[PDB]
Amino acid sequence: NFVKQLSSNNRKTRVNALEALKKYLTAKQFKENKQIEFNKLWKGLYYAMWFSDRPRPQQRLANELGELHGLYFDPKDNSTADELTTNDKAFIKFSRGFWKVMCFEWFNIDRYRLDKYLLLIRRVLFSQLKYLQSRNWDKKLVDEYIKKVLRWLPLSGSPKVYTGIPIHIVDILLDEWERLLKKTPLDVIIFQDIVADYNNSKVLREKIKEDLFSDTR
RNA sequence: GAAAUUGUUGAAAGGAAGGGCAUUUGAUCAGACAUGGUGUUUUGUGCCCUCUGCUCCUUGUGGGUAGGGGAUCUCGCAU
Repeated sequence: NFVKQLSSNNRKTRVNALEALKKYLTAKQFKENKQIEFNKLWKGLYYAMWFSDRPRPQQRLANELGELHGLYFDPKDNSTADELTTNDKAFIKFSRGFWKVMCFEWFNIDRYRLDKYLLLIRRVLFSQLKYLQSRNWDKKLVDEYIKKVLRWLPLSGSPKVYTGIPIHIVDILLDEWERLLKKTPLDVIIFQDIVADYNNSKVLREKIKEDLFSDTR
């Protein structure tokens, strides 16, 4: 499968895998299928990133991995009041697979490789909320993304997902949102529900209360 | 080829010797092929300046290795 080359031990094969994936992913009609394939592809990309542990090259890989989201269904269509039919639903599957892979393989990350994955998730989050429609502003797209993201990372009611990822999201949300350059659907602040949801991780509640709600924005 | 034991040379000490605390005297043993470091001034070199090349991975804030031209040169070395 395609994941075999992405997880190969040879740099040439790994880079060729991403080069071919750049088109295999823009082959949307082929990729408009079950989410399991997207999950497997993101698992392979996880190993591909794991195989690089050099500061500058890992940033080079991370930026392209984040830009892969924009490459998926580039907003050249300019969907004037059109729903997620065959365009945004497929990208939602890729986003869900990314988060599933990241959550499942969180503890497997070693101490030194943790920064690589933090940078990768930061880049992916930057590409997200940048590509829903041509830009952030979209009612239905935001609602679907929120419902397909609120239930996985920031749920805070299921201990299956480690609270470290919510902590990083809290720490980077405002830092990355301002990178988009004044009004936005930022309904996204989820955090109030987490605070109101009693029995949730007290550490996460304290972190969101301190770092997030204390900002003037 | 060690003790118990025995004979010689030398030192010491003399109805006993043996051990502990502190020290003098006598004899005797160790006691750096350490010979540096710093900033300045001549001169010759290279991994130094410039031109022209080859070679390994992967790809990388690299490594290895050549042929022409000088003392802008203390970047290092030797004076």
